[PDB]
Amino acid sequence: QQERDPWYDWDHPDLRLNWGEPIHWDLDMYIRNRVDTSPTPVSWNTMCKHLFGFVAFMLFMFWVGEIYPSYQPVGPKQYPYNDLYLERGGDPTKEPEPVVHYEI
Amino acid sequence: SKMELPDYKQWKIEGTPLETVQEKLAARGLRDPWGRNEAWRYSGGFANNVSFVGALLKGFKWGFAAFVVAVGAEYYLESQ
Amino acid sequence: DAPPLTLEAIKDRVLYVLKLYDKIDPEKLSVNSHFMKDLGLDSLDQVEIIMAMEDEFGFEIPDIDAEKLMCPQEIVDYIADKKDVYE
Amino acid sequence: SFPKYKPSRLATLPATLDPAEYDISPETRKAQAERLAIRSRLKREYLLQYNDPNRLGVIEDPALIRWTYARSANIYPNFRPTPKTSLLGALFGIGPLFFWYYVFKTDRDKKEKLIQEGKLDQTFNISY
Amino acid sequence: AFSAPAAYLTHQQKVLRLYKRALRHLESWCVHRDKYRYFACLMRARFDEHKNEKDMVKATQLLRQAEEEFWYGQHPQPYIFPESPGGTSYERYECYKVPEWCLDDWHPSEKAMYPDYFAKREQWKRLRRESWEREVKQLQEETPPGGPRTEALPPARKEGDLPPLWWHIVTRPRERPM
Amino acid sequence: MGAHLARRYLGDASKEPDPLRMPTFPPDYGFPERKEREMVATQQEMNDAQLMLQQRDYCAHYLIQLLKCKRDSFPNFLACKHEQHDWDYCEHLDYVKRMKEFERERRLLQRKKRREQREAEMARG
Amino acid sequence: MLKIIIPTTMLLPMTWMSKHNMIWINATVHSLLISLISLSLLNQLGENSLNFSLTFFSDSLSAPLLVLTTWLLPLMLMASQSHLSKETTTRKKLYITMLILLQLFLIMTFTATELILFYILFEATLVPTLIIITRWGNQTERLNAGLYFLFYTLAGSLPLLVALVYIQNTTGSLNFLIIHYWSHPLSNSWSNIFMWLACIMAFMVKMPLYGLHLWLPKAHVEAPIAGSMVLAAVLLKLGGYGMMRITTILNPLTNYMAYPFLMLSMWGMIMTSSICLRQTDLKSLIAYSSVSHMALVIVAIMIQTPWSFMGATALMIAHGLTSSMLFCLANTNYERVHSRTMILARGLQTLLPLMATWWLVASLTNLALPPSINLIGELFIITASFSWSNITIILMGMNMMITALYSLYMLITTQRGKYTHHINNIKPSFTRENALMALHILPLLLLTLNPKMILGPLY
Amino acid sequence: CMHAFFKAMLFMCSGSIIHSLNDEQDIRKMGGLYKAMPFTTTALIIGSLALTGMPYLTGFYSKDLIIEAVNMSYTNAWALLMTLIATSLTAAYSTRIIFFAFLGKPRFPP
Amino acid sequence: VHIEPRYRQFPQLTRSQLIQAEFFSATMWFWILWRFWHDSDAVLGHFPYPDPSQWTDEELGILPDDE
Amino acid sequence: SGYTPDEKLRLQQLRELRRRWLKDQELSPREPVLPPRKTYRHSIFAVTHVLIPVWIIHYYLKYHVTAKPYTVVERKPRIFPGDTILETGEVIPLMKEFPDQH
Amino acid sequence: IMGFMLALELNNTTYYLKFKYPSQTYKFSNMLGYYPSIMHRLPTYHNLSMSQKSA
Ligand SMILES: CCCCCCCCCCCCCCCCCC(=O)OC[C@H](COP(=O)([O-])OCC(O)COP(=O)([O-])OC[C@@H](COC(=O)CCCCCCCCCCCCCCCCC)OC(=O)CCCCCCCCCCCCCCCCC)OC(=O)CCCCCCCCCCCCCCCCC
Ligand SMILES: CCCCCCCCCCCCCCCCCC(=O)OC[C@H](COP(=O)([O-])OCC[N+](C)(C)C)OC(=O)CCCCCCCCCCCCCCCCC
Ligand SMILES: CCCCCCCC/C=C\CCCCCCCC(=O)O[C@H](COC(=O)CCCCCCC/C=C/CCCCCCCC)COP(=O)(O)OCCN
Ligand SMILES: *P(=O)(O)OCC(C)(C)[C@H](O)C(=O)NCCC(=O)NCCSC(=O)CCCCCCCCCCCCC
Repeated sequence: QQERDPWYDWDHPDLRLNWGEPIHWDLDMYIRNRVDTSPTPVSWNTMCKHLFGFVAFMLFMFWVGEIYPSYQPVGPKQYPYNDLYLERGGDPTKEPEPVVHYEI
Repeated sequence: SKMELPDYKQWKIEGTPLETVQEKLAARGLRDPWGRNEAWRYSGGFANNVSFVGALLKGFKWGFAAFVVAVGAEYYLESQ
Repeated sequence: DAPPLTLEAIKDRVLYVLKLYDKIDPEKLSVNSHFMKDLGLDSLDQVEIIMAMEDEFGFEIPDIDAEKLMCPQEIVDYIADKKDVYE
Repeated sequence: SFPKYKPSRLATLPATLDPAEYDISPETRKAQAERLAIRSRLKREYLLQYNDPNRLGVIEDPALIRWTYARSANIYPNFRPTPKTSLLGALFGIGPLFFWYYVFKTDRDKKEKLIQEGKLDQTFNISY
Repeated sequence: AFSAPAAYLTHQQKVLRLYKRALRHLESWCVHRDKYRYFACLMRARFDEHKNEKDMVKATQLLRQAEEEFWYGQHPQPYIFPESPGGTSYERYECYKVPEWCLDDWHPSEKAMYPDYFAKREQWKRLRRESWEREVKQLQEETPPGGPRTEALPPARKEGDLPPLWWHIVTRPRERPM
Repeated sequence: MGAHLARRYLGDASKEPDPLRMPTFPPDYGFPERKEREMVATQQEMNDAQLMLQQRDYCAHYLIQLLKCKRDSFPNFLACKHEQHDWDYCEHLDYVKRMKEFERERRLLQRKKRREQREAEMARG
Repeated sequence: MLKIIIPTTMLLPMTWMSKHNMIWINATVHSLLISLISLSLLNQLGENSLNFSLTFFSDSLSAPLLVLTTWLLPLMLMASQSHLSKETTTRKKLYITMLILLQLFLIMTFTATELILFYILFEATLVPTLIIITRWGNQTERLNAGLYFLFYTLAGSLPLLVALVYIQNTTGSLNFLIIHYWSHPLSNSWSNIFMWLACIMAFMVKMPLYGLHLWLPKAHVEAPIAGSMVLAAVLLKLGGYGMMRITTILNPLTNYMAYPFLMLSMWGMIMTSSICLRQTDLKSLIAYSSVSHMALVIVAIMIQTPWSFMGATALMIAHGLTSSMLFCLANTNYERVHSRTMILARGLQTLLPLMATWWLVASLTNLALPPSINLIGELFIITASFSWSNITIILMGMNMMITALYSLYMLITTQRGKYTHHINNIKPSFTRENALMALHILPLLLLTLNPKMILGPLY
Repeated sequence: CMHAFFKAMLFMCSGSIIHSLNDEQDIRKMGGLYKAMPFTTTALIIGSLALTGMPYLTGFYSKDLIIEAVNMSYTNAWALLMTLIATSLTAAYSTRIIFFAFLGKPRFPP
Repeated sequence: VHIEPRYRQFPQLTRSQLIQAEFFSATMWFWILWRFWHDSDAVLGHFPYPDPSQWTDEELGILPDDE
Repeated sequence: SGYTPDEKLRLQQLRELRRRWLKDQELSPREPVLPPRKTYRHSIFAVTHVLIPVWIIHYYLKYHVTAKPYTVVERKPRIFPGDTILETGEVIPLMKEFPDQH
Repeated sequence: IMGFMLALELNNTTYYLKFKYPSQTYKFSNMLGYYPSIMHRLPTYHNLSMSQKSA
């Protein structure tokens, strides 16, 4: 019905149907609120190829950037008290392996 | 009430990009019959409009003066 | 919000556009001036006139109805009927 | 000169690009006139009923009635168990069931084996 | 929408519709008025150059090639008037359109709230009820034995008659009903 | 962003440091006497101030002072500029220490590469 | 329970001795009074049920169903008033008598304390429903619908009778308390498998289960409004109540025999929702939605966890109310235009605002909008199924998406758009219809306010 | 928070333009509004400056810090590049809106 | 206030809206200038970025290659 | 194409009828016949709409919600060095002496 | 600033009396990447077809 002519004086202007004319078997699917088969400016194959290429290229480049990450020329962040052993939930009874940070 | 249409004979394409279009079409051997109906848009208060850089700096003239006055007042208050 | 249209205003605006057309002599132009019989235009000129009216009034005239508007009075009647103007 | 438009099921060919729209025979004009005549007859009947002042109700649509009857009450009498219908019915009605049975059975067997081996994190799971 | 369609579109109608579509899409591409005027003049120059052609086969081939060119070069997002089909304001007021048959289901108190309107409504209803037989007689007299061949309705021949099948066309809801 | 990424990815990744694995060499390797970093704010003080775990670094005392300044002079939020600057400078010093660590790792790796290449040359001839 | 049973057996002579123009008034007033009386059964204990006598007992599962039935009777009476204007006095009294007998049988079925009496009453409910359908249906297919309904139910339930008498002979008693306290594990043998099959298949055919469900669209489409209201709201819950009652003696064999039925129920949810997506009939859409919800209840009962029974009970009550409301709305639209086609009448929001509001509320409750008891039950069932396995979440999610899709699709199709031009008999909504919709919808929101009353005995 | 502020203002300005031009939502028909609608033009310019991150507007205290944090992080290089390109395209479409809506000559009906 | 529609002419403006638009644009630019005068560090940085190439092996603890 | 005489005449008649219909659709000066049947505004709005809900909610919270344990839980205030604990009259001491960083 | 300058240049190029057909990149960008077309026509058609043909 989207493909049907909008300027004609239909008996059902919203459905774009006439009284008495045969009804398509899939009218429930082809209403204007649902699947549209109207012609597009670009061919369906070209649209599918472009969309697939774009998404595949983006995924590939995301994987490449994941295996080649970006960072800064700095060392690991240093935290006191065995890298905050007790603050992160370490067991008070057990003694953690000491972590010592020196000046530079 | 009862808005009156302006006189139609006042619409000329002279001093307008439409006259350049007419010159190009005359050089090509053609003519543009709808020149004036579009030429209403290039006259009156619509004749001149600002550029993009001039639009962003819409109130810089007064803002700069206010900034200068505020800086001077702040320095004077700090001194005294 | 916007002021309502009237028959006189519609006629004035369509005659304004027609007088701004360069292929029509304003002195011999009236509301009953046939575009082809007594104004000497053709199909492309009539299409351009219809498009100019569409641009002027901010709405589209379907091609099924646009091919039959051969008079300024006919254009006025069509616009008034579509816009529900009765005075 | 220009790239050609390739129609698809969901990207159907426009009426201005249809080759048959420019190769018209006198029989095609007769067919178009017959179609217009049928449409005009149906429109006249509908408009008479619609503009009848004494009518109070719904103008029954035989086309709508036929569509509803064919889609619901006319399927089984016109069904023959062809190989195509048999295979499609068997597939679409049995395959998903066995697929889901296999998936759920595998998942539950893995979970039960983990529970029996005592290597599944069941702490704080007191609502089942 | 007000005119009954024909069985087919003639060559002149096809080329005129193509010309209007090409001009509209060119205006969509050429946003500015001077540029649009220049290129519209060029387009009409092309059409006038091909205007005189006695060979209908060659004219049809030119039309087909022009349609292919238009489809390739059309604007992906052409300008559409707001009220036109596909526009941003299309069918916006269809929910406010209520008919007179709904209007006659009102309560007597509601009808008494508007006394003068319903007198004229009753006059219109009487006028409708006094013409239906003449309308149907005129329709059945002028039809061919096979039946209607087009969706065009005859006018009223007599002075006291009304054009057949006029009620809903005349009493259709206003374009801005509320 | 930087030239280190280009050096590591389009050059000798063995000579360039690995951020996720450094430091590799012992902290005392090349430092005859190295001083352990000093923490001013105590664990109890940080816990009472309710600093976020990412904010409980060696610059926590300046953050505590900034928070105390901001809370006390509430209506005048344009007050603790000195405390904000002190905290920012402490964080800047921490960052430059991290940069020093990275550079030390880089040149220690390149020195190891030079030493092993010299050893290979000696073994060959 | 006699304080509720006797007033129905007094509704019968009152209906048959009342005046010709007072039958509806008397029946409605006294049905409302009986519902108010039956509201007292909600005061359940926490450990054991209410044992009134050797024959009748009430539990936290029985009480909400009894209240639902006693509340549903007057609404059916109002709908019957709607569609039975031109019937004769004797036939109207017979219709009211059928409704009263059905309600009495349902009450006794829900409050029965033994499995054989439960079976007798649960089969006794067939006669009034069959008579109502095949006598006051409007179309030709009512006879076929009645035949399908009756024979599906009986083919399901006869092996249940054989299994029940066998169980009584083997164990000693069919009393529910005894078979719960004296329950013993069921070994994994062919005989036990077939006994399990007998009982479960009976209740699943009643439920219904996907693949055994065609009788449901056939009967619900062709039944009158009262028949559709009682079929969808209460008669579908007999299978769920029976399964929640009969599974006490089927463990641990239920842990092994539940796979085919679980897969059938989940794929049936999916398939019936997809069918709802493309239905040209409104009543068929509502019937298939009912099938999907009952399949979800089946999944909950089969997984059989304490969080699944509460969800099952809540979903049963909520679905009963929602389906009754949807059927009432569809019947109003049908009575306006005399056709069940969904796309025939449009613009009903423009033509009837209050009915558009009722449609919106009913469709929102259908798609389980929080914090409605529909969503409460569905969420409990989904959580229990997730604990059971971690792909049931995928199946439930897609089912929920399709459910929302078809609910809003039917709402938009019926209410929104441009009204049909040639349909000029859309009269304003009646006070009776508006009150019917309000009485359907308000208890749902009140149960949302107080949800612990419909969460079963495992709360 | 900042985006809520300036995005709501931008939508209000667009709605004012649409209402003033008789339900017209096309920049190809908008034009001359810099002098036609002074206050709307000022508000839309300020909103577009805040949207693109003018160094001391509402969008500066969020977008600038976000970009700085993305730069100095152990993140995906492709994600960082796409973020920078997205910022450039944000400036680009703000320029498109301003240019096609307020600058130039009128294109609306007479 | 009442504004008469214009046909093919520049619309009728108002002194109030003109002065308000100019005032708010001036306010925005004044705020930007005032903030940049006081908080130029937020845009141009505050602390110098160290050059790793200028750090000595002695302070970085790098021994001579002979060891 | 163009308007045939029949089409033109029918259009003229329909236009006449439609315009008359719209003129009838106009209303009369008397037409709506109804049945016979700011500091003050802001003050009356502020007392009810603001003052009554706040009273009700404060009463509900202070005597019903806070009558049960753990219903209202407040994150404990931040304690900084060099502070005064008001509950027990305590003094939380200062930190160490900061090494100057310039 | 780079985006500002490039957008302003490409917008100023629209005043020239030169007309060229659109590019593949322009068609991709204006058509929303073809995502609404493909993903709103294909899955919906297949689901609504299997809902009627199969179930
Ligand atoms: C599967 C691929 C997956 C790719 C994934 C990755 C995607 C990356 C995207 C990169 C950016 C794309 C830019 C927009 C492209 C679309 C343009 C468009 O449609 O314009 C129409 C639209 C106006 O349309 P209209 O007014 O309605 O009229 C349309 C015409 O009638 C008719 O219009 P037209 O068609 O004649 O005009 C379009 C024309 C003119 O537009 C442009 O040239 C746009 C790009 C400008 C130059 C950008 C690069 C130069 C500047 C940066 C240089 C390096 C700096 C390094 C250092 C940075 C830090 C200091 O462009 C072309 O013809 C080709 C452009 C190719 C762009 C590259 C990406 C797509 C390649 C696809 C393969 C096929 C290419 C050939 C075309 C198709 C086959 C024939 O243009 C605009 O509104 C402005 C567009 C330009 C905005 C530029 C903003 C800045 C961009 C980023 C600069 C760098 C920032 C910092 C990055 C980080 C540094 C660390
Ligand atoms: C002590 C007397 C002072 C002079 C008279 C003041 C007016 C008379 C009334 C007494 C006011 C007492 C001071 C209050 C704060 C005044 C403003 C101020 O100091 O701002 C500081 C700060 C501004 O300070 P600053 O940080 O900008 O200062 C910078 C200073 N330099 C630049 C020099 C470094 O502003 C605020 O804190 C903003 C306050 C916003 C208030 C919003 C409205 C609240 C409305 C409440 C409604 C409900 C009421 C009832 C509630 C209960 C339920 C019923
Ligand atoms: C290797 C990668 C596989 C990927 C699968 C992709 C999907 C393809 C599989 C499903 C496609 C449909 C196949 C089954 C449907 C039958 C096809 C059919 O209808 O053919 C009939 C004729 O029947 C046949 O030709 C049969 C050929 C295929 C038979 C396949 C083997 C049979 C499988 C037996 C098992 C059936 C039960 C399966 C489910 C059991 C439970 C899991 C006539 O076809 P027409 O439409 O009239 O002509 C169109 C010509 N193009
Ligand atoms: P009027 O009634 O005066 O009569 C004029 C017509 C044309 C009807 C003639 O009477 C006629 O039929 N003449 C002979 C037939 C003929 O002229 N055929 C060829 C004309 S079509 C043609 O030549 C079009 C080619 C140029 C236009 C192509 C359009 C492509 C541009 C698309 C651009 C879209 C985006 C910019």
